[PDB]
Amino acid sequence: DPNQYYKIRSQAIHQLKVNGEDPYPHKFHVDISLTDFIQKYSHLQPGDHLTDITLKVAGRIHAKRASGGKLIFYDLRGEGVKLQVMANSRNYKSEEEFIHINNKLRRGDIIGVQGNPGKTKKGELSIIPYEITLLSPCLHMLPHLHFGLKDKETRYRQRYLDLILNDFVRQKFIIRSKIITYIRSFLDELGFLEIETPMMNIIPGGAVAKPFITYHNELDMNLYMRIAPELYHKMLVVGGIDRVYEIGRQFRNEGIDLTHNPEFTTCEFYMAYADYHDLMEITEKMVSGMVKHITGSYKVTYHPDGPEGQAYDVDFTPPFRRINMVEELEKALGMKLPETNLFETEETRKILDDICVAKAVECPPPRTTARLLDKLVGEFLEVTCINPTFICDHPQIMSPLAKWHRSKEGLTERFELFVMKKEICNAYTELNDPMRQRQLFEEQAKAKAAGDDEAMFIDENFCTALEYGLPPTAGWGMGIDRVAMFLTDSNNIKEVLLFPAMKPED
Amino acid sequence: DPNQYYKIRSQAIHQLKVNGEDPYPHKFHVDISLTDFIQKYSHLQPGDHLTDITLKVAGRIHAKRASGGKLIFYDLRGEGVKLQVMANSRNYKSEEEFIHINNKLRRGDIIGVQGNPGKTKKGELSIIPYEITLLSPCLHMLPHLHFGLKDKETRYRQRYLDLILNDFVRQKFIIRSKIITYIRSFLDELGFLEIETPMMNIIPGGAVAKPFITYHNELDMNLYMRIAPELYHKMLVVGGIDRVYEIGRQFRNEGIDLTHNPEFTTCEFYMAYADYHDLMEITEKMVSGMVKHITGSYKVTYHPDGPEGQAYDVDFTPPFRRINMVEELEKALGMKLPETNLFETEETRKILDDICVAKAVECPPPRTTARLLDKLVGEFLEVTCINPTFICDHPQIMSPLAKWHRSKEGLTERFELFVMKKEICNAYTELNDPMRQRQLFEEQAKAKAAGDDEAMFIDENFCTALEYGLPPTAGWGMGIDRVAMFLTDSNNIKEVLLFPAMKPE
RNA sequence: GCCCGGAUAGCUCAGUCGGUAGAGCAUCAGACUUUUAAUCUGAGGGUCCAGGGUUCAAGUCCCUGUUCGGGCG
Ligand SMILES: Nc1ncnc2c1ncn2[C@@H]1O[C@H](COP(=O)(O)O)[C@@H](O)[C@H]1O
Ligand SMILES: Nc1ncnc2c1ncn2[C@@H]1O[C@H](COP(=O)(O)O)[C@@H](O)[C@H]1O
Ligand SMILES: N[C@@H](CCCC[NH3+])C(=O)O
Ligand SMILES: N[C@@H](CCCC[NH3+])C(=O)O
Ligand code: NA
Repeated sequence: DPNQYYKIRSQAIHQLKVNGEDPYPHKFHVDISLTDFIQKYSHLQPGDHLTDITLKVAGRIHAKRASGGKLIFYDLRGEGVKLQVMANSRNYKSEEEFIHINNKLRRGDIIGVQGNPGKTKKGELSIIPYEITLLSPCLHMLPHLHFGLKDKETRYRQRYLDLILNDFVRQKFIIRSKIITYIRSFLDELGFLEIETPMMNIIPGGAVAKPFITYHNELDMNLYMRIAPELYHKMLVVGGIDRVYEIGRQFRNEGIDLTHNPEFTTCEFYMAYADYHDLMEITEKMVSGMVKHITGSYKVTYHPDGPEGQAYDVDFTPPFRRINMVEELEKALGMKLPETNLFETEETRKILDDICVAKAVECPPPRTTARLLDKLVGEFLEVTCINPTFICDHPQIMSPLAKWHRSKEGLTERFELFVMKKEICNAYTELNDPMRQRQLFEEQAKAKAAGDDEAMFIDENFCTALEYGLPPTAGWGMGIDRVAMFLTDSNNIKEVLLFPAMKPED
Repeated sequence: DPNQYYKIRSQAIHQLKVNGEDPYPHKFHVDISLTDFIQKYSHLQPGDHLTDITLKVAGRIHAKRASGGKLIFYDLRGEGVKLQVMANSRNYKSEEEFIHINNKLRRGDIIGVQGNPGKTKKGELSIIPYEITLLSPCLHMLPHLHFGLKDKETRYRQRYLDLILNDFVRQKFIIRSKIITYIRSFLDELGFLEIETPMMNIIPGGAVAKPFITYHNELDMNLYMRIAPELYHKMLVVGGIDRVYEIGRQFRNEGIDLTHNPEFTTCEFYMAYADYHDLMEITEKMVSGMVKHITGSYKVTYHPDGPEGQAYDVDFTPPFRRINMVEELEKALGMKLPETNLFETEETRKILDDICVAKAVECPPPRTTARLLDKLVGEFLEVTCINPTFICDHPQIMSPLAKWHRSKEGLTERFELFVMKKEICNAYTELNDPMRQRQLFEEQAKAKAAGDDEAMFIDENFCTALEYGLPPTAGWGMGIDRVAMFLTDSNNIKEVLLFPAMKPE
């Protein structure tokens, strides 16, 4: 019964509390963890009893078998590993205490065992208890579901239940933490300095992404949540710290879907006296080392549409394949499109749209050249990016805050890393020209951010900082969630998030 | 004058750009870092000139001086280091580009020099330049003062200028980063797991504060920003992860002063099958190891107000002082305050009132015994906690989420680490009882509806999580900003914050 | 808003030609000093999605609907 069981258990616990039987002791001394116990006392043979050694462990019961009136088998489960407890009356303190403690213990209870190691006749590492102490009773029902919980609605809304019933989520979160730690260690070894930029920006920014508007009553003014720490990192680089990095949280006021969250974690770093070609090797080394360290090898098997779908085997050998966008795109399209310098020309946009219509592709109602190309590169180039692949310089239309090409015309010095036909690493070459940056900010604000409103989306403080002299520097960004999904074989962003945002019920 | 200088420099840069030459080169092949350069070539005898290799360094000019018309001395500052360059016509590429680049360069510009290491006979390490390349001109005029900019407004609003002129700011930020790194490493080697709890909640909860309300567009709902990542950690512990930790940002809708900020960073961990007395040693080892590893010794000199005032000396010797709150309060007062058990409602209120009137402690909100006794313990106990000191066994009605004392009654199982008369970290013994927890949450909700503003609402998810069974756990929380303030001899939070949130113009 | 098929113990489903609701899972009680998804025995558990007509007798016919899966606006 869903309701009657809770009421009965609550009444029993209240009765225990009434007659001087506390079910919530303040302290229990866990001498040894379950993992250490299993590692140490696994050398025992079947049917042994190490009566000399007595240790204290604690854990949550996951099963209760009644082989008789005086023999009860519990299954403690902690640290992701199980351990059987064989409660026998003859080895307990007393028969009365044995039958008293066994009555009050059920599945899911948090208990503390104090006993001697050994094994049964069949052979299993078990601790024969001398005195079982209840630590935290479980009032609610714990279902005994084989193969784990499968309803993908209480797994995300009740994460503790998912951790209790399912065991792979702990491995997923451990892998995510290990990824974060590896990134921190690598960037610290390279000499970077970890920083913490403000999350409450006065100016929202000329970005398309909707900001989370917040009101400050003491200063009676509107604060906008952080979208990217880019401007503050570049300000610090102007200040003198040539290498900065930050693995922080960015908030976006967009919808919630399979692979999108209102808040997410991104690792962003900026290094001075470098460029995208300099960061290509760094990204290669970091990604290959992370794949080799988290897993056991460079090979990773991913299921983009669940286990029942197609399994893709990617190889993370350090020599990633590098393809330049325009030379590869023209080949993939099958025809050579007009030169890059004709980006602004309407004729190039019309002919490119003719190509898209000829190849039967779909484009957003805005028919700008940026949309057409981003669609062309996303459905003829990244499709062949099953293995990790570097996409080179992109036209100046898409990336505003990237310097022009060293030799080519109208090409931003930037690169992207595509794995599993998805974008994980983006790296630009910072624009240190104050006049060009000012013009770009003004035009970006006037275009969409301030199309029919006040032109305040420009950051005068950042332009003033750039006026003081920014060294030739290069940035790099990483979406930690995407890498976590790729390394944990997860096709949902909610599988790698501890408490993902969900639509409220009722 | 600064406007005229900006106009002239902007015109000069436009003239530079129009006639082919590019004042913003795309990439400079920096070969060797400035600090490495100094460390490697400090062995040079004054007067040597290694005219056999060429190294390319980069930096920012901060002073120029022409010793005639052929020799020009610059001094680059990079990673907080000094490299004096003596450009001369003889070793340059040729005279014409030499005079051209000397006319083009000014003070504050960011340049890159390719040359040969050496040292003048005076004894100053230098790099003889073969070709000086200008990387980023400085349009504005850098102030020339031999002490660095001192106006607090200019220092905080323009942090890049502070880093450019002042030198201790970089050291302060490095110390803060090392604090965070040491905490992370210690907690990781203890076996903890780093987690990322949501910063947006449907309802407020976690600690007494005023939340930042935000509106969600797609889903018509108000999200309250994170105040403390406390409930989610306990839900995770219920899930099965015994040890968790998180160093993260918390947002508070208070005012802005020299100590408090709208946003700050704190480190919070939770350990299962432990208690506050178990954390009393862990946090002591934390603090002692941090101070030893960062400062270099166990003794710190801290100025409570200004570098010209009294300079207190705080010793972080690992055997800290553990003081009982009630016992020490009685010792300071002498008179025996009636026992915590009775709580003597409407009796001890008068008692504390006579103490505040006689002992002369100001009582702005005289309501409730909580405010009054907090006032007494502030004016009589934490004033002498120069060295780090644990203050344990606080009254129950102080803490709404600390388990009751096992031996005593009416006392909560908690301690606070007071260093330099300020709390840095505190620990709690978690209340795993679901019925008590629901009762206390109901009291908090009643206070929030009428009686309090910082109280939380009823979080039914956490109530269900506690109903599912929470082990006996202990929580610990430290304010990173105050530790950074103490370890960098800073009396203002804005010093340890990269971009402190000042009031607008 | 048009149309198709279901609505059964705490959960998943048989229910047959209408001869009164059962099987499994779950809970509880009992037996079983060596089990491992513990093994049996027993009990409670819905009052047939709601209202009706029909039938000797209606979950097991028909008529109005609500809900669900939806095929469609
Ligand atoms: N709403 C969102 N939810 C999750 N991840 C996001 C969201 N918006 C952006 N990202 C991630 O942000 C990273 C950088 O994206 P971009 O700013 O477009 O370069 C990528 O890894 C994206 O997946
Ligand atoms: N508005 C604020 N700005 C900065 N620090 C604060 C603010 N409010 C509280 N704190 C400090 O942050 C910490 C919060 O409590 P705890 O994390 O338990 O130490 C304490 O050190 C507080 O003094
Ligand atoms: N902010 C960028 C980093 C690239 C360099 C910025 N110019 C990102 O989100 O990845
Ligand atoms: N942030 C709390 C943790 C304990 C949670 C409430 N019992 C502290 O450091 O005191
Ligand atoms: Na049965």
